Amino acid sequence: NPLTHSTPKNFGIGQAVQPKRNLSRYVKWPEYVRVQRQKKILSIRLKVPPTIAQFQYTLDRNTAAETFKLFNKYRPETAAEKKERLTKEAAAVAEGKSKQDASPKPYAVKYGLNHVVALIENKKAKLVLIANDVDPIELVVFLPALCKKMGVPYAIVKGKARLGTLVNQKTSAVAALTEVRAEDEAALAKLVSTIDANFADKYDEVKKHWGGGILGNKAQAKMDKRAKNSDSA
Amino acid sequence: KALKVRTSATFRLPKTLKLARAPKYASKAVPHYNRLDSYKVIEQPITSETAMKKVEDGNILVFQVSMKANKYQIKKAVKELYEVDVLKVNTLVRPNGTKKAYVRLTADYDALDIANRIGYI
Amino acid sequence: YATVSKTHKTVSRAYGGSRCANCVKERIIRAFLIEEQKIVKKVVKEQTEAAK
Amino acid sequence: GRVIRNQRKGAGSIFTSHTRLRQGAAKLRTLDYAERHGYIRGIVKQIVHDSGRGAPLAKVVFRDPYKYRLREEIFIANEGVHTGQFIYAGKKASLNVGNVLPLGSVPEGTIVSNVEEKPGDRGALARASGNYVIIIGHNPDENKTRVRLPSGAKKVISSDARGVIGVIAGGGRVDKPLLKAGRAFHKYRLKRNSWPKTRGVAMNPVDHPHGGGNHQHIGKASTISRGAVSGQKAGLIAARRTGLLR
Amino acid sequence: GAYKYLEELQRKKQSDVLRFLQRVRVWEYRQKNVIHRAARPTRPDKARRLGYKAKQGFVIYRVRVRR
RNA sequence: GAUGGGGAAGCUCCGUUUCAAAGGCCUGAUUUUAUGCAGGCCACCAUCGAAAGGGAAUCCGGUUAAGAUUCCGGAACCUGG
RNA sequence: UUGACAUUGUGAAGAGAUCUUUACUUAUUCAAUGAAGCGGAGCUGGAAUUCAUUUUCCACGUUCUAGCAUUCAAGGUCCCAUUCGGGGCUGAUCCGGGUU
Repeated sequence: NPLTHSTPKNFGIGQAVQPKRNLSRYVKWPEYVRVQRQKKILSIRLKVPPTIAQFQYTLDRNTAAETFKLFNKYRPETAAEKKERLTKEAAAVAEGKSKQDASPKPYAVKYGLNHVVALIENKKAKLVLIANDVDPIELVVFLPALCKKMGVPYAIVKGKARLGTLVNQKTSAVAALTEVRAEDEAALAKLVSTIDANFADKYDEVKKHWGGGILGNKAQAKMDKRAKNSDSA
Repeated sequence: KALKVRTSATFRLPKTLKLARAPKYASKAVPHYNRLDSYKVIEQPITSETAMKKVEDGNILVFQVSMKANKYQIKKAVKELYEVDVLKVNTLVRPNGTKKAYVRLTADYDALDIANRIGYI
Repeated sequence: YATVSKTHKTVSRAYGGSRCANCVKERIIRAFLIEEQKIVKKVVKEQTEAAK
Repeated sequence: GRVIRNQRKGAGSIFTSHTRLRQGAAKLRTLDYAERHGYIRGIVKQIVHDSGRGAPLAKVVFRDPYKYRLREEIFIANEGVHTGQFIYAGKKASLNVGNVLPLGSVPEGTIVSNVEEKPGDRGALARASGNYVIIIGHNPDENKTRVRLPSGAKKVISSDARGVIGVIAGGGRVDKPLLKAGRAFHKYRLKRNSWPKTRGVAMNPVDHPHGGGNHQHIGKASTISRGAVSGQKAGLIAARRTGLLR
Repeated sequence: GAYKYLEELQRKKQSDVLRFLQRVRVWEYRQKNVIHRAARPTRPDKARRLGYKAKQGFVIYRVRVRR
């Protein structure tokens, strides 16, 4: 207390070598980082046509959680289950003379983007989820147009990873239900009614809009102070 | 949620584990036997009048030693073959393309005594 | 110099084997009388607050 | 024909600069926070002679802001500086000889040297000895500044462009007759291989456009079009007038 | 199948959507090296009718030649 | 003069720290065992290029048909451990 | 050295029955640095002169001197289980991560 002294260090330029601060904003990133950050900035600055930007309207977290808990019931067989039931029918079918229909009718989510697209065309899809993902965007951009054309409900949900876990893949890019059990028959239509509203019923009016055109916020702040302070002196 | 704190603007490779080799097969499968050994280091003595005049005087053995041998391998294979102890080794490459060695045994020995033990004197 | 005792390479002042002892005499004068007048400057910045 | 002597300087073999004794590239300090929001003080350690140049250099030693050390830089020394001088650098610095300020910070009629074309090029204009630019006016909106280049041209630059106050040392240099071919030999050994110059008149039709003939004479006009092409250009190039002034 | 739709979309290269993608992509590549590794085809059905399969040992590279 | 990159049908050219995720240290943390995990660091970032430039340290006497500041005898010195 | 087409997107003014200005930024181009202090809002005074109350910009730790400035920072405060010391907040305003 008597012996301890109070230094204070004076950062007033001109003196006191600066302290260590957080430079996280200023660092020079790798050139792969800096590409994928400006590949986002450049899709925001440009004017994105109406058939893009119909993505980025995506099912919000509430109906999202409600949506998967329906599909989560219907997940396809795993490898082991298939491995397991390939023993049963072997022992079941050959012995008891049965026709190898001995197993129940499976009800599972349909996946793959060549299969689902062919389901929609024969109108066998009761719902469809779509990932705002798929960097090769052209794969997925006509689906809202077929669904709305063929009178199939559809949705756009964030991520192909979550769409991938219920199919047991890494990534998926689509999902569908062509069949549903009577316990979930009523729980199905409560999702559709909320899903038809925000996607397939807004489809026509969304095709007017052009997204993007958002200025970065050092440009936005200089625009405003020119656009505001023109008027008010 | 929040981000890191970097006190310096430089981003360098994160140091990631390096993994030692675990070869499936081996390389040459037979380790090569000792290439330069006791007997291949010193092939012959040197019998010329000038050579033999040091042996019988200055207690110095004079050998024709292989080209690949250095003063460490020589001092070691004189001790091993001929049993002696060595003060000093001096070497020169003769201008026929071979190397001569002047090996000076310690005062505990007489090179003349060992010189005639292997059959030259 | 790697072979030599340290008394050959040094003198026993501060800044021994480096500055010429009249360059140490100054930078003591200059370190004392600059941070002397520098205290008188910081009271005037307390007075210039209350004086105005 | 042959390839002439001025076409032969481009490939730059024996024509490069003689760089050995040069103290370094004389520049101003990198433009940073401390200098554009305030000032930072160095002191000039020694003002010294640079080879190949006509003007002395000064070495001022700053203190690095973000790391403990000293950093010393090479300024072309303005006339009147002296070792032991404090040299202040930054927006809020003061108007005195040797202090480097932005040009917007100085009144019109101020004499500065080693001024920058664009902010942060570490100096361009008026670096030769005795030269200076004058600040003749400002343009506080869409910020510019009106300065008079040492030739007499009037250029308009940014107002964030720094420049150092005063005249560059080494004035009066060309007042002294050179007097002999030896002293011009010791001049260009430290610069480059330009010297001596054989008159293109005195060489053959291969060596030059002016060569040949049973008398020494050019034979066609010595003024050449700006739209001439490689190797045609020798003599007075694209001149608007010619001949002794009156 | 889904590849008869992608086929026709890439035959309209001045359509307002693809001339957006062409503009965002060409900026991507010009930052990358002149020859670099493509983790995945940009035209899955264009490569596929040329003999590409999706399996280990079919590799895609992206190459930029002066014009 | 490689590397990274950039041209070039190509042989190869540019450039030499350049639009680069370019590297291994000082020991504290261990007394299960040696080195995990630790804070801090330092950003100079190939190599080549001189028997006349820079540079760690050796002298006298004797000796051979022909070698010696090298061999002999004696008296020193430097460097790494 | 010029014109046209392509790179090449966003839209306003003014003349001519297409041109000249001029805006936007993200492409494209240039420049700097061991990609550190950008843009926006703030608090303190205060030039300011108040026609309701702030309308607005400037500010905002260093100038007799060839001294000195580095160890998560001393101080201040509070935690953890006191054990020697360690972890927080501030000292050093906050937000957007567009390196300028």
